[PDB]
Amino acid sequence: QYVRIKNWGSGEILHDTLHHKATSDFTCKSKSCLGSIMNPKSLTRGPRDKPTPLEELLPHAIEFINQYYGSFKEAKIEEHLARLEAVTKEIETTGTYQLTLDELIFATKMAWRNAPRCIGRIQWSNLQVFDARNCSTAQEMFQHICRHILYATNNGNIRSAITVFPQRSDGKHDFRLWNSQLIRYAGYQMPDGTIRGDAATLEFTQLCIDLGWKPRYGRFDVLPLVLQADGQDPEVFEIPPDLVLEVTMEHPKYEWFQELGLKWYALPAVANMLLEVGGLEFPACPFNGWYMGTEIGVRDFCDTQRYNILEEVGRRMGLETHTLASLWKDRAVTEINVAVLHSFQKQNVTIMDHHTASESFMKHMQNEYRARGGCPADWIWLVPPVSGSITPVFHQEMLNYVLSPFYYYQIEPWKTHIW
Amino acid sequence: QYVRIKNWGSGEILHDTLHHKATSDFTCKSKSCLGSIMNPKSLTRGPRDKPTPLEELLPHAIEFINQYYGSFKEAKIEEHLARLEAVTKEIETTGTYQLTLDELIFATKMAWRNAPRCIGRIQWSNLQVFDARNCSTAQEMFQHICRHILYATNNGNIRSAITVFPQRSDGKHDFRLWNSQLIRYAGYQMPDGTIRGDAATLEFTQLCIDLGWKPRYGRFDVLPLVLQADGQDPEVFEIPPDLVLEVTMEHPKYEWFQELGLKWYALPAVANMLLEVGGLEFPACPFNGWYMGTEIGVRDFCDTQRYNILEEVGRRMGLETHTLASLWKDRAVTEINVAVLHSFQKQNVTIMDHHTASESFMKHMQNEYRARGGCPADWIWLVPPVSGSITPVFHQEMLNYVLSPFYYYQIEPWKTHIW
Ligand code: HEM
Ligand code: HEM
Ligand SMILES: C[C@H](O)[C@H](O)[C@H]1CNc2nc(N)[nH]c(=O)c2N1
Ligand SMILES: C[C@H](O)[C@H](O)[C@H]1CNc2nc(N)[nH]c(=O)c2N1
Ligand SMILES: CC(=N)NCc1cccc(CN)c1
Ligand SMILES: CC(=N)NCc1cccc(CN)c1
Ligand SMILES: [Zn+2]
Repeated sequence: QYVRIKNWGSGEILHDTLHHKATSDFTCKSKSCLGSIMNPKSLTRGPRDKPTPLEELLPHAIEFINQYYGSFKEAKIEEHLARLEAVTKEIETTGTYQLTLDELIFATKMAWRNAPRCIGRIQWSNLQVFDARNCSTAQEMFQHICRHILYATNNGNIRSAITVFPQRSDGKHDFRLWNSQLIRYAGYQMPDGTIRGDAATLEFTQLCIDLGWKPRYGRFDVLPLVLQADGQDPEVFEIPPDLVLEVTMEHPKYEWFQELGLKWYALPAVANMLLEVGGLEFPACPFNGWYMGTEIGVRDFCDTQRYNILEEVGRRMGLETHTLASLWKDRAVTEINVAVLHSFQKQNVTIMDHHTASESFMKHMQNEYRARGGCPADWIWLVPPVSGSITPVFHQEMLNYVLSPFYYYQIEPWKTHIW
Repeated sequence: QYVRIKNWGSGEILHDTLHHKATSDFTCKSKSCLGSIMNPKSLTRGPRDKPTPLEELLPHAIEFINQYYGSFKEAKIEEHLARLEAVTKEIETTGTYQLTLDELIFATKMAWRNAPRCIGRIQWSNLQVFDARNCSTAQEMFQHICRHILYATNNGNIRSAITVFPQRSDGKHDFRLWNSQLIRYAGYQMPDGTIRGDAATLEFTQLCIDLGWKPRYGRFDVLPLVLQADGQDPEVFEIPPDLVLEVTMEHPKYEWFQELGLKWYALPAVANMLLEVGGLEFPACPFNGWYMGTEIGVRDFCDTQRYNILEEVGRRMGLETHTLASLWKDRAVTEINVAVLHSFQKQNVTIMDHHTASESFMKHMQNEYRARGGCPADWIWLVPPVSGSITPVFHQEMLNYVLSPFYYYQIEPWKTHIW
């Protein structure tokens, strides 16, 4: 039966029944709890060597088709049963099946809808889908991605979108983007042991250099796209600079902020996740939404392991940078968050502060419970990296479970790749 | 075997083997994750009607005795085996057993050490234990508690301490403190629907009033102690005002802060938890440590469901209180945190900011892994209510499991009490 869930802020109670559809086992054991693990196996969908067994696929495929046709207001039994039949025949005769464009569209929005770590799921229905299932080469990939970047960026007025490339067949011809994000900065380890740029991309930057890319050695050097089509080796493509919109950071009071020389790309596009639907797997389906301040202000700029700009901004504010209990870190990070939001608005690039994001997610969560009695939600990821208890999601209890469709992680392609 | 755990901040890896000793099942299922549940059953140890079965007790008792004697540098096999024998005989002849003072001391520090939601466990070894196992009446309880409060408060220089009252026998004569905390403010619902004081204590305040306590109707009215000795009904005792040390809040710049009329008790003492050790249960064992800024500054003052002073301090700062994206909440809460720390230091009352607390916990966690290969830790509770990613614990992966000794929650005494 349902699991009782409470919001200590409003005292409200919800009954989650949706979790009953969860699939395999999650992270945390039966007696241990592995909830703060970023990459648990229950969240990763690795490579394959052979096709998915008919016995497994068919059952899932039927399930999905039933889910799709079930989503309609006033059904279409005939079309429904018809579809189930066609899919069965297709698997018997081909060994797999093709989703109708409409079902793919439905599949991508549902998987988004079922992303427990996404705070912007209130937009799950507003998503542009580019069907690249016909793609054959890396060159065509690069072309599609470019269309995507251009469509999504929309001159600052960001639009959510996803590009679906060929589904995995035998797992021996997988289409993959070796990049973590469509657009990202490179990390160079200078001779003197000093890291320059985005430390998070040190290994990947090396990979690109290894694949022949010319390293410019700058704090903000956009990395090349490394595409892998039909199981083939990867090819490196520079991304047209005109296509990459960036926001230069500047604070509305501390005019010395510009003197830090900060900027960040406007498009947050995930490139390496796998889309699973009806037994089908899409190892290459780059998607994007718009930024939430804290991602850049808090994590990207202040993470000790990223650009780590917190002490500098601290000193530039003349704070007791050496008296930890002075709470200078609290003062600094907040101003850096104001610079990010302010600088994005100034330049007309869509962005949303964390307080507002949190509010909408609660609204969404309520709709999800009224709509289907549940909302897979990972509290650890949904609560903003700053102002935790000051946002309402912090006070909301939640259940995290893997449904289907879903967006899984994958093993880094350079590890599992036969050159 | 061990579970690999990583700290994304340092990239460091740890191997947790300690979880192997975990007992029953935790919160999160096999496929679902109930990690953000405050009161899961796996964390509560309710009432009993009969004694604990010999078959269960003996096994646990032996386990504990083995753990105790095992903790020594260069053992005492003779004393050890001797002790195991005496305890066995004692259970056979009495139906339970008594812990030596030393074992109780060891038991209380271990249970603290095994508290997954405690960020100050680096102090687990520094804890004063007051043995009240001989207590017979409520009056004697009240006396002990008073000694505790006086000892712990130590004129501002707070000292960690715990008072252990009689262990549960048949569960029909349980010693219980009906209070959530030794010292806490009352919550009154004014006629016009307006809450006054601490909203979190509305129900309990009513209970005290029902039991005859005279309601003064103020924002900061210290609640009476409601003691229950040997299964008897509860009796209400006013706490000697001289014994309750309080800090009046004031900001080191915004002199208008004093005009808010804020203060808070200096002693954070948990009163309603149950201590479990060697099959034994102690339903009444009030303990205390010292405050961590955010508890008061962030949660108590800013929780919408507590004193909710965030918009007031916002306006008093002349912030865009109506433009959520202005991040005024971020500015306000921080100043309220500075007032708390500043006001505590000013008056010489021990307190620790969250950044410093977080740092020490990491140090402790490292010691715990080197010492015993593990540290039961609940990430959701250990990460401060503000400046999440700015503190190192946010970036540390951790496993949460219930070991023994342990401090369990209990069912509210007024629900399970035969008057
Ligand atoms: C339109 C507004 C959107 C906003 C503001 C938003 C915001 C967020 C944030 C803050 C995160 C956390 C990222 C991190 O901390 O590294 C996240 C994660 C995620 N979002 Fe969204 N999102 C949006 C759109 C999308 C879209 C369109 C999709 C997919 C179709 C999506 C799928 C996900 C997934 C799967 C994650 C998990 C990423 C991971 O596990 O690494 N999001 N989102
Ligand atoms: C000496 C310094 C100490 C500090 C700074 C400290 C700090 C904390 C904090 C911040 C919490 C979270 C409370 C909340 O958010 O409601 C907590 C919880 C807890 N602490 Fe500590 N603590 C200390 C000492 C103690 C002592 C001495 C014990 C026991 C002997 C203890 C046992 C626990 C337990 C069991 C919890 C869980 C409370 C619950 O689940 O409601 N702590 N502590
Ligand atoms: C160890 C811990 O799981 C890890 O640091 C998590 C915490 N919460 C997070 N939340 C979001 N949105 N993004 C992250 O990368 C993380 N990191
Ligand atoms: C719903 C959620 O579990 C709840 O709000 C938790 C989150 N983390 C917490 N952390 C601490 N220290 N104290 C709390 O009361 C909470 N509340
Ligand atoms: C769409 C959005 N706002 N953010 C999702 C996201 C962007 C960049 C990196 C990561 C890390 N997985 C997630
Ligand atoms: C000892 C310490 N610093 N804090 C523990 C604590 C104090 C008051 C209330 C609660 C809520 N369970 C916990
Ligand atoms: Zn869990």
